[PDB]
Amino acid sequence: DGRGKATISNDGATILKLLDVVHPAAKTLVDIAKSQDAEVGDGTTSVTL
Amino acid sequence: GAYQDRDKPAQIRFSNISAAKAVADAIRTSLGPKGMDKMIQDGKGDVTITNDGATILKQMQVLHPAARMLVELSKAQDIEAGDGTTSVVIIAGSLLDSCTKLLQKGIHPTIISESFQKALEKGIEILTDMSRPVELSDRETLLNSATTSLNSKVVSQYSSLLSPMSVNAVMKVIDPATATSVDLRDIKIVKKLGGTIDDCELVEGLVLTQKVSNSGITRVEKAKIGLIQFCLSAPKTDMDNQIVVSDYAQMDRVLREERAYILNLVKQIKKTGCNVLLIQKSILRDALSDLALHFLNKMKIMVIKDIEREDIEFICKTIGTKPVAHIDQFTADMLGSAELAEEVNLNGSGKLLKITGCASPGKTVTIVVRGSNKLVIEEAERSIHDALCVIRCLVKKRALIAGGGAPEIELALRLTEYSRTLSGMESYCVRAFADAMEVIPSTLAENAGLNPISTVTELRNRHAQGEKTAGINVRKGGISNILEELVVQPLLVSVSALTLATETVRSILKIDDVVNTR
Amino acid sequence: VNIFKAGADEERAETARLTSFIGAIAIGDLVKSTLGPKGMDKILLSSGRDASLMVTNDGATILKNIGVDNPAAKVLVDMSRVQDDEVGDGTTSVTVLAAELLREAESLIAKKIHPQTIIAGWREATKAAREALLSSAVDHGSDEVKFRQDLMNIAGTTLSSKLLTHHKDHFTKLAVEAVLRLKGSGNLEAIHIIKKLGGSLADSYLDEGFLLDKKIGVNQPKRIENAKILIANTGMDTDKIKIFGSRVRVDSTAKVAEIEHAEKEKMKEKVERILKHGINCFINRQLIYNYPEQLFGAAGVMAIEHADFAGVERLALVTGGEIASTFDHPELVKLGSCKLIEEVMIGEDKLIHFSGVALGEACTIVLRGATQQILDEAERSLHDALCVLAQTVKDSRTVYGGGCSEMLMAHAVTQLANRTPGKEAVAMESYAKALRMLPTIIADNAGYDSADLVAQLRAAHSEGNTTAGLDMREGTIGDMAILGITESFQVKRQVLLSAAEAAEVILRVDNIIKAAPR
Amino acid sequence: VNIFKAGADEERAETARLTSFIGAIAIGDLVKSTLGPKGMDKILLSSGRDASLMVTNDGATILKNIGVDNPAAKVLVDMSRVQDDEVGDGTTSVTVLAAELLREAESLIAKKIHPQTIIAGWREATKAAREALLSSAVDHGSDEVKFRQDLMNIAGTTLSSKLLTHHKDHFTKLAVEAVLRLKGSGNLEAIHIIKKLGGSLADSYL
Amino acid sequence: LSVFGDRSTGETIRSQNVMAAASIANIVKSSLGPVGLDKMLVDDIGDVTITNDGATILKLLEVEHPAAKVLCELADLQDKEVGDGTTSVVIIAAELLKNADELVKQKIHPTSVISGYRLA
Amino acid sequence: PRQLCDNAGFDATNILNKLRARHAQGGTWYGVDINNEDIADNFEAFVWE
Amino acid sequence: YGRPFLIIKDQDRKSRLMGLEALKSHIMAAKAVANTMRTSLGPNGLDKMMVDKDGDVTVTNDGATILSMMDVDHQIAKLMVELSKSQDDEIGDGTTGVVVLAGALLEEAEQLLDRGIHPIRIADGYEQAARVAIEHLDKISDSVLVDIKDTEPLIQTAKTTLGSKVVNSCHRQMAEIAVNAVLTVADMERRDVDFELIKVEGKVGGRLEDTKLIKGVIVDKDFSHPQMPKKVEDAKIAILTCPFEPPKPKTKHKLDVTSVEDYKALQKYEKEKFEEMIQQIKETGANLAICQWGFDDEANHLLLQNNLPAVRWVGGPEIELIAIATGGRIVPRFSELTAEKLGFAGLVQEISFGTTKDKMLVIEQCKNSRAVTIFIRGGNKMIIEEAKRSLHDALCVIRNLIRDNRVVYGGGAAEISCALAVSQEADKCPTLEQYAMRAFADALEVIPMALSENSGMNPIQTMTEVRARQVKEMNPALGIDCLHKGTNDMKQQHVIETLIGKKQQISLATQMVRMILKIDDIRKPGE
Amino acid sequence: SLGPNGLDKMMVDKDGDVTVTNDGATILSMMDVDHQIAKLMVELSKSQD
Repeated sequence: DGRGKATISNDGATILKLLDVVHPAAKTLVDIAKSQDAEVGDGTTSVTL
Repeated sequence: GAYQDRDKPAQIRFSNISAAKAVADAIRTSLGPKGMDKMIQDGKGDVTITNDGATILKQMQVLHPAARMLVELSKAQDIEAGDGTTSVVIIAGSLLDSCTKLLQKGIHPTIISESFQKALEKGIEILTDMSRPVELSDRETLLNSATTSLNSKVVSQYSSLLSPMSVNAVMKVIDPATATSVDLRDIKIVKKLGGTIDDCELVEGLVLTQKVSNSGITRVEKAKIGLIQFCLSAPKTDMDNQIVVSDYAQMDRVLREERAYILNLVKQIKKTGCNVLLIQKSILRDALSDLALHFLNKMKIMVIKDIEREDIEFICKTIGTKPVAHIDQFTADMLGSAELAEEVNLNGSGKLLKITGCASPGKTVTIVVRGSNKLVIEEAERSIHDALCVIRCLVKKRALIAGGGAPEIELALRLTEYSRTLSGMESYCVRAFADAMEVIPSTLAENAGLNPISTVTELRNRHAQGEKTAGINVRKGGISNILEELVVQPLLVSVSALTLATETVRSILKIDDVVNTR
Repeated sequence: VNIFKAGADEERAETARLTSFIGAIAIGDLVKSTLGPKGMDKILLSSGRDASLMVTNDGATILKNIGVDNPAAKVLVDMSRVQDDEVGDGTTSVTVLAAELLREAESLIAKKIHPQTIIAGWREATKAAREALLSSAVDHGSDEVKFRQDLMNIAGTTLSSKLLTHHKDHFTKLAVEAVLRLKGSGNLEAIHIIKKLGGSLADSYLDEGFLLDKKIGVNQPKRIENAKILIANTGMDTDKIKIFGSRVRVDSTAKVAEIEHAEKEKMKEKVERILKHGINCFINRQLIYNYPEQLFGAAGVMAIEHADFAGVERLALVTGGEIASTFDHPELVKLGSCKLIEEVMIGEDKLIHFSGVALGEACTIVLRGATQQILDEAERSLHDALCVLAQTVKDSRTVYGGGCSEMLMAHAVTQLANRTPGKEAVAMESYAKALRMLPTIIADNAGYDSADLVAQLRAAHSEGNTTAGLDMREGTIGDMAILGITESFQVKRQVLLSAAEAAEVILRVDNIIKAAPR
Repeated sequence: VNIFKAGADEERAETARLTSFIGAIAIGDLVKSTLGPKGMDKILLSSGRDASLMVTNDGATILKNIGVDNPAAKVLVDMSRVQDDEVGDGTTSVTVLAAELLREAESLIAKKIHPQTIIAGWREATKAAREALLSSAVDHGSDEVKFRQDLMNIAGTTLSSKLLTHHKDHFTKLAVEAVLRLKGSGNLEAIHIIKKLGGSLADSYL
Repeated sequence: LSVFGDRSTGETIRSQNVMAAASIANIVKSSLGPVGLDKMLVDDIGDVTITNDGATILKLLEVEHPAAKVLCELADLQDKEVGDGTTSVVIIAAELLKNADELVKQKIHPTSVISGYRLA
Repeated sequence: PRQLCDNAGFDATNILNKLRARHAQGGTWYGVDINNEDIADNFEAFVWE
Repeated sequence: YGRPFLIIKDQDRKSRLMGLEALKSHIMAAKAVANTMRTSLGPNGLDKMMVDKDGDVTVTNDGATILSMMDVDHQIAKLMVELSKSQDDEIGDGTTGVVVLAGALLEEAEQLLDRGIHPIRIADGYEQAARVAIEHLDKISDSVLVDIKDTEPLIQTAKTTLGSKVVNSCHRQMAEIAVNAVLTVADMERRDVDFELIKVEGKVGGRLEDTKLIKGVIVDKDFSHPQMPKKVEDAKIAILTCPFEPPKPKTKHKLDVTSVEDYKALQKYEKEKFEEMIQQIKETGANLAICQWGFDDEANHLLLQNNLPAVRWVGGPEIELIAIATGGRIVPRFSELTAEKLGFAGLVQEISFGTTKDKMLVIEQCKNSRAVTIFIRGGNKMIIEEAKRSLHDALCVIRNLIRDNRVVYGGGAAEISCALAVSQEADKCPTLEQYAMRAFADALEVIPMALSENSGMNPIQTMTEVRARQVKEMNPALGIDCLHKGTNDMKQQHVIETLIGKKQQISLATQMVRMILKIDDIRKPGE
Repeated sequence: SLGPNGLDKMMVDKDGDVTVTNDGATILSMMDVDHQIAKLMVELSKSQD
């Protein structure tokens, strides 16, 4: 973060949550990850692709 | 034991190594049949594409000193070979990588160099052993050598056409007998924007980028050529001169007489029977007169002004026609003759002068470049130029080696056991030294996208009895007989590369500090 | 109270002392690494010159290009430069030696003895030393065997410090033969030192004759045998005129027309005057117009123009020809004669070969190698290496190096330190001890344990083995006469003398004052 | 490649040694002048405290009041403050002694012997010296006449470095009587020190 | 490690060049075919220029990216060669670039791409 | 799978060309093996989702 | 089409490095940390000095402290920083080299990357190599379970663990100091020990040898009243929380005095209460009292009035240290205290430890006590601080030894056999993990080279001989003659180390470097 | 700076040039004073020398 607290991640949804998007349509993609992460987890990775 | 107080040198050394490795690894991408050309935009704003590393490096605005020597290093390799500038640097850096390896291995750098001095002596010996002596007259092997050089840059597009153009040109300019080191500048390159790289041309004759001065004379048959140095205008002395007018008949007498002077001038020229005029720059003073052109065009004589003093030897080397600087000397005895000469019309209107056929065949020759991209034309000739260079390099030594990294893996293999033979810490250095050569084949499979470690070791494993002829194939994407793939390079190429690197890194080791200056 | 303008300084005798010493110590320790047969070499880079940078081993150049503000240091930098113009290397030694003086002298400042004494005793101490050195010199006159034998011994000693050290034997002959070619003339300018990239360092050599880096004229003979040579400074391209600047004023163009012609005849006959010498080779430092050259070409006589005075010196030296003018009395002027002139191509350029030369007076060394800086510093190495070499001819007396002799001096002072009794004896100790530090530094950069060796080396000299020296390839005491580790007496004399003075001035000051910089 | 935050440093084993060493030497030579029966004293002034200033001979106070950046020197300042807690003066001696220890140690670095060995010999060299030092000790138990006679002698030795030296005899009795007042109690807080202007130094008394 | 500039490699510039090319296509994609609609440029001060021919359009347009100039350079030669196809030609190349990169965009070897492209 | 072979650095096309072809008839659960770098019944390989 | 667009705010200042270039970049950073730490290992090693932001300084050899003090900016470095912190509180020293293990592995790891080799396998093999190491290591591991009452295996181990620290001046004593300390406070029935039972106490002054563990507790408090006698022989002890004042019910409470007699009785009670508890303690038969909280100056004298010294304003943890060391209890009330709850000890005496300072109080308890303190004296504050950590760490390994009584002679022999043990497998490896094997094995080799380099000897001439002997002989007891003793039998040299120390160490390292290999891309915000 | 046992000075010129000497006039000659009476001494010695 801009705070300096580093954060590693393998789950993209987590990475995406870190990746503070400014484009709107992309945030939808980011939202999907949360849903799928709230549903089933990794492959959220895939879900984006 | 002895204690080391200072570490400023060691770290300073490491700094250079890290720089060098970074540099070589950056260049590493571009090499070999799978080499990938790069592009730079100048701070002044110029843009360049390039596949040859030397030109990359001469484009490189390197801040750190060490690679600047490496940059300098390649230029000598370029002034020596032309490709492997690609290969040589990755060799250079790879050495330092292992040279780094030995550094925390605590071995004093001095012994390393001598070990490397020994290490090179074996290799140059080995390379002599493996090479293939070949007389110069075998056109195809030259051709085999050619495309081997050529299938490293973009010109691979029309390689099959480009390679013969190159070799034939060499044959026409060389003496196939003395086996000397004939200069390339006797070969002319013509960067003509537009056209197709396929439409790049050889000229067994003379071509001048400049344009005619006659409106009406365009093509000439059985041309008798004349190259003149002394200007054709109002006679103006080196020292101060001036016509003084104080009387009546001065006007026309002056007025008439200049033309008369000009008239006899042209009159003698026509009296000589020449029909094509060559005029140099006379920027110090008057050039050809407009009036004379009126006469010469009235005399219906082909004419060209503004000929560069630098080209004049080449042209008379080309046309076999000594120039003239005084009227009396201007004589048909010196008058050159050509079967035909004229100005071609390309680029829609990018018009160019051609002179085909000369009764006196000069050894020199010119080369035409056509093609769409302006930058691609420049890169093409670079590839063409180096194509000439390697041939000349091959002209230097009638010995041949397969390209495609096989010599290197042989060497490291051959070094591997000889290192085993040699005792002392030097073995590790040579052990490392051989491991440096290990990089290049690995690079190939990288640019081949193939499993390098599996391949190259298998390349070693085969090469334990799969000697220099065999190696990794690009086209099939495996390991095969490279000789049977007709991918062959002259001995000196890697020799120069190997030799040049060796001295430099030795000089690299002797460094201990850099002091910022005024 | 404020006295000077702002930006002006006044440091009195403690701050003044220290800062003078601090930078001096910085000067020494910055450069100690570079001398010693196992020494290093430094890299110097421009602030901004597109990184005009120089790897350098010779401290003088290292001193030359470093910008230092410590005025006392600038004294030393100039001090070495004098020595550099004296002997070239040992700038390495001299400066660092003078430093330990300063470092150790400062210790006695802590001992708080009036420096006026320090001047006296060292001056006395020096007086013994130089005499002691003088007592140790060795001559070799008509003993050409041993003379030439030792002569090469001197070179390698000087040479076994620079990057070329791996090929000492090679260049030893080079410098030897070239220096002998000077026939007792000391003019290094009689040797040109041509550098060009390409080739290994080992490939560099000295021609049997002479070479030139200029262009042939129009299609004159490229190769000439049993050549008759002429040299002039009379300009041709700059048409010979009458300096005052007379006008030429004429009513009619006919008058100027014939005058242009008249100049032509004036020009033409001048050549025929040249030709009356029956000479097939002519040269000039002037640029020469092509029209006379055509007359020379009309003669089938080759000539080269515009080769600067220095080479002209070389040519006259190598060929015995007398550079001339107006050529009025061919019998009163001696031409130059050589067996052969031919055009040979090196690296990328054709160079002008002079085979079978009349006089070996002039010479030129081929430099093939790896790096501009490598070639540059290799150049730097030899010029000094010749520089000592000529003085060796100039003064054919020698001393053994390898630190031993310096120890002999120190021991001699060590004895006279006792005949002193007084405060000076301490300075006697100081002075002698400082000298002993030098070989210690050499043993330092060789990485062997200095401490015992100097102590042992002191023992044998204190015993009296004046020839026992130091091993640089194994690190121990040894017989320099067996090992030929010798150098010019004059060198180390200036070494001692200059540092002694350098010591004097640095101590005598007790206040620095800087004006406000503009 | 940059690693730390801006304004952070990393000096290794030449720069680290160098700057460390000069500071210690500066510290020593800053304090050498003050010791000795013919010793001198310095002035230390607050930057601004209405110029709270103290002319001083006892270096620990001088060491206390100096702001130093060299941490090794800052190490040394800690060193003396302990010593002042113990014996008060000789901080003088300790301070300069270590620096010259250091200065010469640098010469061994100039002599280029590994510091680890440099440690070993000194530790051993320390070990014997104190042993010999102890062997040189001289006790004085019940020998009150010599004891008291020696007792005053120690003070004057200590006293013959501060400004009271021109009156070493006077205060000699002062503290001697003062100390004899303690009946073996080690609590100096039992002694009060009233100070007030007026009168000569000799006029000061118990 | 170069002063006064970094570098970009691999997909980054690869993708970047595609964006450059496609943009130029989108610059002129509306000026072609019997229904082509002409382009026009307010210069900087009102000396405008309506035109549908790309070579003029490209020539009159400031460009900074290299490869775009190449197409910009390329068209003029065709202008020096044909006169139209300015309706077409540049659109062809970048599209030929477009799909070509896409194969590369997975892994595909460019020189492998070239040969068939040459064959094409 | 294409991403996999990229993240495995494999010639996914040849694998894919093998993949689809072998997936014409020969068995449903054939799929990428990282270590064998090619097709396998990941199901019997217990790659189960 | 082509035109600028925003995906993340500050997209300009969102820099990003990906893949191999980032990979090596981290490797470059890693080596710096490695080269930062190399000198810090071993008896011949040399320790570092850190400078605090508030201008303070610290010299130390414990790399955990070194990094804890270190302020980096590179993120991976912080991972290394906490990494060592994770190792230290896990085991202790060895941190002297823990990171050095990692980066050299990473340094050579890049060599595989320079061979284009994918990190995932590189992650794979090294872990397998790690498992290889431990099962080899514990096989050749010695044990001190087989030992009798472990008096001087530990002393050697303590001696070993202190040879890396500057307190090595008299470390033999401190080796004894700790071992007594730990054995007293250990629960063999548990294989654990709480460090709270240990009271570190270092006061500057005196020599290092003046450092002295105290079978008891020392108090940084003097007497409640100055006239109270400094020494006390008997140790009938009272441990109190309720400060010696009128009790006040902490619910909002207040009295509402009205009449004269209202004033007097309270005034009467005011003293009467003090006599009560003064009587109360007196009836308990204690000899000494101690209170956590305040006193009234009045009853204090009254408490002095009955020759019952007490201590006021005693910090919490210590009071129980007093209580348990005395075996004593903590009573909050005057009435409810009885003699049974009273503490007893051997001796209590305040010490005027400082020549010019206020004093300290020590309790020389003479019975058994599960808590104990160590008193440190010495010449420098940082020297105290170095000692504490060094002393603190030495405790842990013995505690660590308590958990596992099987150790190995240190000095570099241990892992040396492993790489050889690793290497022997590398022939039966098969493929590219085969390269992975020798890589890590080659990676492991550095630690002895660190030693001998810090020993100033030829690192390689040393270990090459060292291997061959451990190649020629089967004894895995030949390390580095660190103190220049011609015997490589470190077992006889007694340089020993717990199995776990290395065992956790490298095992820890493997997982970290696995993540280190695991990452490729970073998006750094512009500062 | 006076006398055989005297000890002399080193001056630094505005343009970075240096000079070591004992001649007091020259000493004052290189000196850049600002105080007026000081200049009188400078010329004083100069006139004297």
